Amino acid sequence: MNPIHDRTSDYHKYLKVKQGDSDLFKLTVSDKRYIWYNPDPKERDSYECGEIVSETSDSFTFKTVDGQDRQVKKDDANQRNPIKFDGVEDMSELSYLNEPAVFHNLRVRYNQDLIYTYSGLFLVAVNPFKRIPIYTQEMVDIFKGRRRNEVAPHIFAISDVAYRSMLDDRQNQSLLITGESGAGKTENTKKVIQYLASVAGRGVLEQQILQANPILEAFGNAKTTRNNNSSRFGKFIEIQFNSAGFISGASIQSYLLEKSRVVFQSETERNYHIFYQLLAGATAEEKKALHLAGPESFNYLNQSGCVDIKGVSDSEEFKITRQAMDIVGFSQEEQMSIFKIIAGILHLGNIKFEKGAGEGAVLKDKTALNAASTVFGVNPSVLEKALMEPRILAGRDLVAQHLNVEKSSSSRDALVKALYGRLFLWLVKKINNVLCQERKAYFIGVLDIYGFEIFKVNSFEQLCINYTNEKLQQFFNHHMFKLEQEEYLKEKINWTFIDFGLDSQATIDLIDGRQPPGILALLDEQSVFPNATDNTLITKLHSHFSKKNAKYEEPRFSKTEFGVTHYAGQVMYEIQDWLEKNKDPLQQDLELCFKDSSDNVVTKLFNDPNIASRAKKGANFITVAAQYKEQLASLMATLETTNPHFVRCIIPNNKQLPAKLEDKVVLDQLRCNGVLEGIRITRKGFPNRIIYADFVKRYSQKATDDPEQYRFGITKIFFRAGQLARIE
Ligand SMILES: Nc1ncnc2c1ncn2[C@@H]1O[C@H](COP(=O)(O)OP(=O)(O)O)[C@@H](O)[C@H]1O
Ligand code: ALF
Ligand SMILES: [Mg+2]
Repeated sequence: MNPIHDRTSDYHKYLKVKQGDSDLFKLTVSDKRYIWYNPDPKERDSYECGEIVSETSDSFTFKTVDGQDRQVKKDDANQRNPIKFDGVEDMSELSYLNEPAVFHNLRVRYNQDLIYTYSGLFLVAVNPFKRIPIYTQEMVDIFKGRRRNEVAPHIFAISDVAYRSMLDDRQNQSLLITGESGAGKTENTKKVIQYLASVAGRGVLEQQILQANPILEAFGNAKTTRNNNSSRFGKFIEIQFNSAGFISGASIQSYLLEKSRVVFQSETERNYHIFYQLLAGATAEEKKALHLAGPESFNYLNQSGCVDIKGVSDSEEFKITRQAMDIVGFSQEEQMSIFKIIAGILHLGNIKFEKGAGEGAVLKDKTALNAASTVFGVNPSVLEKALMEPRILAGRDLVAQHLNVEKSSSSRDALVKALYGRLFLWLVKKINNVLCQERKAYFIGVLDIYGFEIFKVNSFEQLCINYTNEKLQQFFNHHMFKLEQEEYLKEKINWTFIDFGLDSQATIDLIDGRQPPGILALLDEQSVFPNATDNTLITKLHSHFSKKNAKYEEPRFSKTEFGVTHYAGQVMYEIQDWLEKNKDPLQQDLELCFKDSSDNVVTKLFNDPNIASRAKKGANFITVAAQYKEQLASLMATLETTNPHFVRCIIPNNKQLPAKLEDKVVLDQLRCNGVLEGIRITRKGFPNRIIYADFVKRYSQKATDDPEQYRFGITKIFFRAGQLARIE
């Protein structure tokens, strides 16, 4: 029996709306009409259902939950849909498209663990915060080759539509998964990869593609206050296919990892998972060979007050990480080298600098220094000198500095952040060498960026993340509304322009603009000015934007913060350390020390120019900001060469709890994502069009010729959704 028609199947049980009863049938055939209204006009996102009891030519009168009757103009009313629509799979079918109506449909589905719903052309996914059995091999097989309208909403379905569009159109595709922090982007990405690896698979390669993930999550993910498994790097995964449509390989591009987390974490957060995995899961012999102990013994692990995550065993995860490294093909010596570096970082963090006779720092106890040097394979006298007495040029003269305690500690931190960041890039490079083995014919690119985030303290890391999220929202705006309406004009189909009111360009320009200069440009200029400080930097930003740019705020309550109004809301950024973060300095004497390491992995991190070298920009090294803007611009150029498919992940609440939809939290996301606007253009517009000549040869204007479902353009014929798909 076909699972899609069998009401006893797990497909029906977990992906279809449950059968209503006799009492529901009664309510469903009622002739009564209802409206969504706010009991408290100050709380615009809390709605109740009232019965419409009478009407005039221009008004409705309705009963409230408590009793009393209210009036409202017909043009301001948010009418409730007939309840036969509750649970509908595609919301472009609703008679009434308004905020509480769309939220209500998502709610009915979520209450019975139906997390996926279409909104016209894109998918909406609401995080369940629990396991639902809809990703087994048996589920994969059901979606295989099925068209969107033949099956229920699912991440698998949209993945298959991209795959078929790649085969039938011979063009590259992309799956763009949006969402604020913890919304479900990474979990959904994993399912897209799973599906494509199965439906287009032949083996070992497909397993290696899958086992790349645990390695990268171990080194690249950490507990933040918004997500227990937060991705602290962005990633674009290119799944590559041959001309026949079989998987031929994969390539991973990463985006700027949060190196600062290695040396500092806020209260309740954790460092990267890998540190806890090694300390919990190391063999008693490894622990002696690496001079390890428990987390509480290390400064880099004992400052947050949190060393574990509910429902996670770090010892079990370490076993998974190691099994992944084997399948991928990291040798046993390479693995030991990797953990020697992790262990050395921890030891470096334990070095305690103290004031000496004068202002220069000294090191009284050498225990931590010696254990680090042992595992890294470097000379401890050289390391010590490089940390506290690094040599620089003054003119052309060579002068030994003697750093104070604060500067010595900061330099040790820079070493640690460089070690960890370069290791991460090396891991990605090694994975890519294994997974990518053939020139591709086509690709489906899967984008999993770090999600929009706000904390008590927001720094340069959060500005880079949030800018990226704004750029991705504008790409949605561009393809859904802007490019769409421009086609209707060029083709004179008597289309009337609509302003959908979604435009992130002003904010994007405030951040990355070149003339006049934006925030990143002024940061770069200050970064190479020898007399610049964090105070001259914030003064410059206020001078250029305060009361001049509508997306900027100089706050009256602080002298070290500035505010940017993003699509997802206003964020206040603290300027402390931005110059040093943008320059990303590392004493050369530290690099010279580690170049002489006996370890074969440590030596590649400091001698491979693709990992250890930095591009020049005239007389200065390229800034972090300039490098990042360039990487992102290149991503966006690549996406513009694909046919994009969108998944909008929505977080239900801010507590990481299941079965708890919070009205204001969800509605804020639907508004700023442009979900309703996306539905309206899908209904009022003409998604399908093809040159008349190419239409006659497959399915000129006389030849080609229900009148409503098409319109004749200057060079193409335009169909609404419903017609062009239903004639082939
Ligand atoms: N479809 C899902 N099924 C089960 N758990 C999910 C699902 N999607 C999100 N998660 C839960 O939410 C958490 C955070 O989601 P994640 O995809 O890591 O966020 P981001 O959007 O920041 O990558 C996951 O670790 C998991 O606990
Ligand atoms: F925590 Al995320 F994208 F992994 F916001
Ligand atoms: Mg993630």
